[PDB]
Amino acid sequence: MQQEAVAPEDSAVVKLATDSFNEYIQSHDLVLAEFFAPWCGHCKNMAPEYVKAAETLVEKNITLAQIDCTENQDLCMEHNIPGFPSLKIFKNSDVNNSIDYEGPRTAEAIVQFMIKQSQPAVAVVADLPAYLANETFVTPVIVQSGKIDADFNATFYSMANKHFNDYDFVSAENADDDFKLSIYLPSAMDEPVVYNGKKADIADADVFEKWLQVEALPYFGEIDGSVFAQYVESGLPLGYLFYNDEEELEEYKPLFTELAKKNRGLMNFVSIDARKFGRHAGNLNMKEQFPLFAIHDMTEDLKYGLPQLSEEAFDELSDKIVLESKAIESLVKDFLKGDASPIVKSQEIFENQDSSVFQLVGKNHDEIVNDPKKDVLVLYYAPWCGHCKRLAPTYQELADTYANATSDVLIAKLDHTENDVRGVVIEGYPTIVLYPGGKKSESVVYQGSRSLDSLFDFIKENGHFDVDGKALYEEAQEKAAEE
Ligand SMILES: [Ba+2]
Repeated sequence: MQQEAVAPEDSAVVKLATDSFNEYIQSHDLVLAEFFAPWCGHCKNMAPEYVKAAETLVEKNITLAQIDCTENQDLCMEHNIPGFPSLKIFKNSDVNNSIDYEGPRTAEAIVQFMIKQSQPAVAVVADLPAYLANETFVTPVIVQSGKIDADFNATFYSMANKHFNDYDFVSAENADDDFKLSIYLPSAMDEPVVYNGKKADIADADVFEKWLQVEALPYFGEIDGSVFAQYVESGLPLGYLFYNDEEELEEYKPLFTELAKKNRGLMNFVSIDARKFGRHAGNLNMKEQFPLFAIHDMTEDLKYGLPQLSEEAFDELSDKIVLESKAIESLVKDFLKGDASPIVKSQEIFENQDSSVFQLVGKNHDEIVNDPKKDVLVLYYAPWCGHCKRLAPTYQELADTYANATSDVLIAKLDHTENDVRGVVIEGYPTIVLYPGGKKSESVVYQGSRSLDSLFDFIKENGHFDVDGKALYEEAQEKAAEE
């Protein structure tokens, strides 16, 4: 048959239900539970890999279970299941400590993650250099060492537990040395980042958290879903190097590792695989032309990057693209100074056609919307949007009402899907803002039905020129009656 989400009932996988779950978790110390619905295609896509991991994992006295939520709603509510599939790890035979699996749903990724969960949250050692030399680490290593006080120790363990799948935690206690808290980063293992001893402070878990959010990031690692939130959680701008092959990345690693060490505290730098993630470039409003270097200020949502080819030039490009070191270096220091121009996404300005409705792009938006001789209505839209299309004939008859009788009003539309705009970012579409004047507040976002009269009255009531479009509409109608 075609592949189903439920595992074959004779496999290593264990079927768990409302009345059997608790007894099962609390007699088994490490359990991966899949909360699924049979109608779910991603649940079907992963079943073969789930079974293949469950097999590989019997060996280790670690269970993989399945709960079908369409039959176990009580259970799915109790575990707060948001969607399918949901993979939860129950540890220590306790149905109240679970964590989410968020990694690749492949057999190999699932067995690796589950074996890790059997390992202690803290490595308790005396010989620390042996420990650090023996393992090739892929994540930062958080080490407490020296004379460790009880209060800090509790915080440390609590963090080891909370951050179990983010960092490795080591306790190298030595009552003859001064306390240290250190981070070892994978590229610079012979050179820890040591906390700056407000020691009473660092046993506060918030102080501890904030320190980690910034300091416990590779200087120049690879970004992806598993780790993106960590870069966002630092609170700091993100530099992206898009690369299209590992040999090409290897050319940029030394410069970006230096730039990263230099500006650690100020921004981050990540490598990002163009083959896997080229798409993301438009998200940074860059062209998909790699390698590329861009900076995203996430807090401000401004985007910056190094100039690229026009799409014409690029399509006649017989050469590898190179980013010059100096241009990269230049943009970084400019960005961090405040000198550096964000990139604004825009369609080509329209040659424009016989509509009274002005079609704006991100390029020409401000000039026109700002102009003090106005009252400017802008409809922000997407063509992916029924309601915006619904409105079209109303928006057109509103534009015609004014075009006929006055120049004191501009009625305009911008496709937000294809054009950045600043200061006016309501989530959905349609969104409508009225710009009355360059010595007038904008704070006139429209709420209401998009009815013609609501819109006429809006412009009338909140417009600098008090243009009474209703009256004016009534006029046209009588004059059309040859009157
Ligand atoms: Ba002791």
